[PDB]
Amino acid sequence: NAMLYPLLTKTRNTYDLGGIWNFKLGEHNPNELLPSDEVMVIPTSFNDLMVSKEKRDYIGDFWYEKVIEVPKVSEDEEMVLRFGSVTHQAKIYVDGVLVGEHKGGFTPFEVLVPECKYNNEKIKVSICANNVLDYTTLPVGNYSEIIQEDGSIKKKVRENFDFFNYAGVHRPLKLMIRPKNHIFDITITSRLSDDLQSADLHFLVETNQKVDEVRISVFDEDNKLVGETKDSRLFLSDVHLWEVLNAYLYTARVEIFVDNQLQDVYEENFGLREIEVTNGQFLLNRKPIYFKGFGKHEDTFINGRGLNEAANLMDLNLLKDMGANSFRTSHYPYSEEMMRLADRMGVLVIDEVPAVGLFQNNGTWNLMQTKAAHEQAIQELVKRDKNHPSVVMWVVANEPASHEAGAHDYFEPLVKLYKDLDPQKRPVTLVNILMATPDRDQVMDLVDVVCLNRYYGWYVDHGDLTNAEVGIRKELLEWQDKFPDKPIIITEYGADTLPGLHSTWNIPYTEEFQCDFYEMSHRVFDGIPNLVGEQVWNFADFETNLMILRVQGNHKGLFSRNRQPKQVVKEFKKRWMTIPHYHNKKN
Amino acid sequence: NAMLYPLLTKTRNTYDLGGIWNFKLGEHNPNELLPSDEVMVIPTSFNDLMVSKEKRDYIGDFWYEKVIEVPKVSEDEEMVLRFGSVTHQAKIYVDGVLVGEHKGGFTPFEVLVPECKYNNEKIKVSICANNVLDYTTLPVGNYSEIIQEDGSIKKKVRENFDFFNYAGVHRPLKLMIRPKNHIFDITITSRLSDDLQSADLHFLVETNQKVDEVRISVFDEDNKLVGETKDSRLFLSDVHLWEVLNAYLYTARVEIFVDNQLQDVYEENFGLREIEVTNGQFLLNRKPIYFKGFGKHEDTFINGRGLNEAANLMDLNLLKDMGANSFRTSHYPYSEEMMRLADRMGVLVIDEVPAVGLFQNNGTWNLMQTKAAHEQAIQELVKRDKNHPSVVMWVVANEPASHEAGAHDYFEPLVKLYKDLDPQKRPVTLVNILMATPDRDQVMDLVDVVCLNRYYGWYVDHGDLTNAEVGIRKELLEWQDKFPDKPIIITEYGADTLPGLHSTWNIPYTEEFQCDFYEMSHRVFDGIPNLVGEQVWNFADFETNLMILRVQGNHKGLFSRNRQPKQVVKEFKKRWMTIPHYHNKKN
Ligand SMILES: [Mg+2]
Ligand SMILES: [Mg+2]
Ligand SMILES: [Mg+2]
Ligand SMILES: [Mg+2]
Repeated sequence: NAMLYPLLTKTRNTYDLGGIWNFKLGEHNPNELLPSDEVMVIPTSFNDLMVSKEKRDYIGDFWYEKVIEVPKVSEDEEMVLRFGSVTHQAKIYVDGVLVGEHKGGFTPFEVLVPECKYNNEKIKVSICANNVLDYTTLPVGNYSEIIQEDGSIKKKVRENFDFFNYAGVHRPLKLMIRPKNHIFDITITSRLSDDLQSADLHFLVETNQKVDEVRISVFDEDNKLVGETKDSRLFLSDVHLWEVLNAYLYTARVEIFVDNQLQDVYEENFGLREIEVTNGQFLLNRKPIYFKGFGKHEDTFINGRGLNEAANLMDLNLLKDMGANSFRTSHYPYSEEMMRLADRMGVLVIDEVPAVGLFQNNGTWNLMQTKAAHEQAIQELVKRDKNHPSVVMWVVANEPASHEAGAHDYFEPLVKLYKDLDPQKRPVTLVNILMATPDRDQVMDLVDVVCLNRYYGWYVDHGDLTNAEVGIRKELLEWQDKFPDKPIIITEYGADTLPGLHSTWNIPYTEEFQCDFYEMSHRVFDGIPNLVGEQVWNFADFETNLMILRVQGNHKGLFSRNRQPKQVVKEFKKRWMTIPHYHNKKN
Repeated sequence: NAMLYPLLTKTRNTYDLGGIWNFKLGEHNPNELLPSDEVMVIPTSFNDLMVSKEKRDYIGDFWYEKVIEVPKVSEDEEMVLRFGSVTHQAKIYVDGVLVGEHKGGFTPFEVLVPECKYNNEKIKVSICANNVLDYTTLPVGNYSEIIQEDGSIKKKVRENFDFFNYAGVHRPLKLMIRPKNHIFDITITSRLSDDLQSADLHFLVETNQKVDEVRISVFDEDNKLVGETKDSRLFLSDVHLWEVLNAYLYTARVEIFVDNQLQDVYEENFGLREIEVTNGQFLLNRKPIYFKGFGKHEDTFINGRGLNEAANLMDLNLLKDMGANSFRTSHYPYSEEMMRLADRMGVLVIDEVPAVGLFQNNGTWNLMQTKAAHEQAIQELVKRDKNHPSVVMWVVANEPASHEAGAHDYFEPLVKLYKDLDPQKRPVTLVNILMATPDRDQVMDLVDVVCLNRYYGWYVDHGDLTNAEVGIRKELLEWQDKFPDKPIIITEYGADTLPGLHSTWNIPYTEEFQCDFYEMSHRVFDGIPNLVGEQVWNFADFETNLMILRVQGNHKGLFSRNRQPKQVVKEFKKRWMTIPHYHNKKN
């Protein structure tokens, strides 16, 4: 119900509630006043702000509480609390009274403030956040409890994924004043003409009550009116297409009227671009695209998984400079701010739900109770991002046990849910793990694009690039042979590389070996006609939990965690600026 | 044989053949002249001198060759080539003729030059070294051959041990002119008086032919005569004991006479000190000793496993400064130069054969064909090092599969061999692996001292010092209970630590965690009465092969490979200078 990005309009007052909140790790009664003994920032992960390991490793309920002054609310208006996200679970309280809940730490949700408080001077907002992950949540965790022999139970979450379980309120919290009779949702679809000069637009505006008129004004990038409609349909000539690294955005100003007066107004951006997957190719605007980019992470020093718009722009500027053109929201939906940035900069985005960890240590599909959370995640993501021209593909899961029995039955309705909910019917994919090699895999028949995470030379044939090349070329041909019409994209491939580590003997973990690894990989990729994309793992080093294979987090980044480059960055820029975005390898 | 250290005496002309030799990786006919296209230094490992990975990873025969001018050799003299070691196997050639052979890369051997060449102007010495390791060699390797489909055989050695397979001529090669009738061995033993003020010296001088008189002169550290005998036995008064970090060495000048004229002369050093293991204690000069020190490696940059006397003295000076008192020759006998240095500096040495890798990647003892090499290793080591007062204990194996069936039958005669060969009958031990818990192990009953390699907090309970502390304390108490009168020494304990890695959250691989790991370890150790020693792994970072657990070699060193300290070095110096060398924890 809150998939529309929060705006300041003539009918919508949007206030930011970010800043210092009273904080507590542990139990709390929302009817009681949380003291200011401990405080916390919104938005940010709380973890790296804790000095001790004990508090940084906390699992369970943790509270945010602050008294907010009530703004003027008219009779025909309603006041809601719009969360960008709360990680992972949340129960929201107003004056000690439960007013909303949400499960899933990477999707936005709104909560209605009771009308009986609109004339009060202040309201106390309490946020009960929860970072527990188990077999019912996305992402998947291994939950356990141990008795401290002190009388209390201590919770632990052994992650089923390769990234640190950062938690907290990671995205902006807004106090929204909006009309009771308001615009609920906007869907924008287009059919491009045969000459790509015209477009048949369709605006599906959802309301909660009914209005006499639904007016839509369309403006270009010069803020010039180019179209008007009251019947949810509009034809437009002299269109400017949204292009890769050359974006063009229109704005649809939607106005609803009752008795000839404005009830609510909203502005939704959109881009004109065509997507089609056919004949082992990914077509953008009817031209073959070669994906060049990164698997990423919402990860930065200090803030952790918290929003940092400066980081987004810095990352995307580096992406553009290297000659790259895309990235994947691994392994969870990123902030709306990032998606809007990608729209504005013309960066292709592979959108992904938090479906990572669907893998036992078998009998995975008798153990995974994630169906409910998986369906909601797909519902929320599509509803939130369906209008983004940057979003070009959906991901049902990252490295699930797609070789075990019951896998095909699990994913078929989920792939279908993507196809049913997305009005653009964009391609959906499943990110494949090495254990699910062509013969054993039983799910890749459901998707439109084959996405592979392969580490020949790092995990398999470690430090053995000679035999790694034989292995990767062998399997890529197997995939291409099993699905002759499906395009292939490498979504993950890389090697842990610590800055400063050097050698003349192609030694793993050194900067030179990272260069050698990618050079070999690309030699193989360029020989596969159906391979239409390469996305490295990762853009930058990121935090993980404690595992012997992890040398203080993950170091497969091309850049360090401070966005400083490694040796391999210079090499990628040469390759990526040589290969055009529109690149046909069928010739 | 070649047990005696090469000396320059009036009867023995010893020349060093170190320098630049003509070199070749591959096949060679010793009847032919090796060109100077490739050269190599003696002594050093050849590996890190190769720029390419291909030549560095070479396995098989590799040749050293040089034309050497023959010096004056009289009628009663012979000329031999004395190799400190050749790693791992060697065939020696003089003018293309096979003249000597040795197996085992860490023990000395001599080879006779044919008498028919003593009046030649020059001789051509060819060394056919070989670095192949398998199930018949010490250390144990996993050998395999793969055809490159070019018609050639590519050999590969997969090491069964955690250190790089450095190879070459690592130790000085001497050209020795000695009398045909010479002293080939000298054994020095002593019985200390009850007041430790006197000593009964016994000498066993071995010659290859008959001699009329064996005269032995003993000189103190002031080079003053304190005794002389023709009966190979001598009583000494006002003796000065060899002490920990306070060494006193006597010199035995041994002269053999034939027909009233000097036949040969040699000088052998020795120290007066007593060793006894009893009641869960290690007694040196009848006082309880607490071992503080390191497991080491013959490893430096550039030289690899090659001898560096400067490195030996630098390391031993650091050892002394930190308050340490001992080290272990893991996992192979070190250079004679190191042993003699330890004698001079009063450093305790745990002497060790290359019996590492006796563990199948169960049924280890149905696959290990190492019996012959193991017997030779023990024979060579004892014969070479028995006169060193620094040597206080022998190691029969490092981390073998001592929990599997057949282990006891394998080690029982090998432990016996140490006792039979060593005239001092020093304690022998077995370095135990973590898989062989007190219940599973079936070999520790044979040894005098229990040596344990434990990594609670690193390998088991990784980054969980809380649960690690419980685990290590639990097992240590089990060992103490199973063997109530056997002393316990921790011979390996540490955590990989890369210089520059930092955190406030006790993160593995950081310098802080290394401190935390050792702090926890010591808290446990101090509560175990039978634990009489702690030797960390490792003294310094060292090179290993390629595998995902190795971040460019092993980083468990207290010092970096360049001998620069890590954060923990300061903490160890505090502890080791508080705990005396003579420290009784029975009280
Ligand atoms: Mg910020
Ligand atoms: Mg690969
Ligand atoms: Mg331990
Ligand atoms: Mg103590």
